[PDB]
Amino acid sequence: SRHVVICGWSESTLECLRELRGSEVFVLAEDENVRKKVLRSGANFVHGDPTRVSDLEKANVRGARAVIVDLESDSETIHCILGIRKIDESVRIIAEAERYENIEQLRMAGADQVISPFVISGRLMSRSIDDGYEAMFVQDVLAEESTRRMVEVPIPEGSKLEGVSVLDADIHDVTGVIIIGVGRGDELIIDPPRDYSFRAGDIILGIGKPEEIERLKNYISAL
Ligand SMILES: [Ba+2]
Ligand SMILES: [Ba+2]
Ligand SMILES: [Ba+2]
Ligand SMILES: [Ba+2]
Repeated sequence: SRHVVICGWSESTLECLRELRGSEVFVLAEDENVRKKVLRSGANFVHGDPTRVSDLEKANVRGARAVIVDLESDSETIHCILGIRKIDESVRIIAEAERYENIEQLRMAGADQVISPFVISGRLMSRSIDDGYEAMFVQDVLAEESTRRMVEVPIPEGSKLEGVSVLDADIHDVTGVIIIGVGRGDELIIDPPRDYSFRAGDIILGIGKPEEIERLKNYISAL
C-alpha cells in the first residue's frame, strides 16, 4: 500500500532514494551488479525482468503507491509501462524518457508523469553558450537548492485564502514566494489571471527561500 517499486537502476533512481524511506522501496532488476548496489543503498531487491508481466506481478506493482520506470532504453521503458497497465489501470507510474520522440509514447503507454532529462540538458547546453543565466537558475532551484527551491503547497478547507483573488492574496508581498501557477484535477494553470479565485484542493506551485516558504505555509491555514 505504501510501497514503491522501481524498475531499473541508474543515478536517477539512486537520487530518488535520497528522499524516500528505503525499506518501502522494491527495485526490480535482473543484473547482479545492480543487486549489490541496491542493497548497499538500503533498499529492497527483487530479481526479475521489468519487461515481463510475470516478474512485474511478483514485484507487487498491483497495489503499489507508485512505480518508477527508468530502463536502459526508451524501448524497455515503454514496454515496462505497458506491462504495468495490464496489471493495474490506476497505479501511479512515473517514468524517465531518453529521446524527445518518445515522451508522447510514454504518455500513451500510461505514464502519469514523464521526465526528460536529456532533452533538458541539451537545451541548456546550447543556450548556455552565449548566455548562462537560465542554466544558473535551473542548477540552483531544480538541483542543488542553494538559495531557493520550487514548492507545491495545498489549500485546506478552512483556508483563509479560499475565494480570495490572487491579486487580493498578494502571495509575493506577504510570503516572498514567486507564484508560478496553480493546479487542480491534474491540470496545471500557469500564471493565473488577477481575477482568479482560489478554491480548496488547489495546489500552489512556487519558488522561494526556506523562510519565504514557511510564511507561505503559514499564510494558508485555519480561518
Ligand atoms: Ba534511461
Ligand atoms: Ba539490448
Ligand atoms: Ba555572455
Ligand atoms: Ba541538499
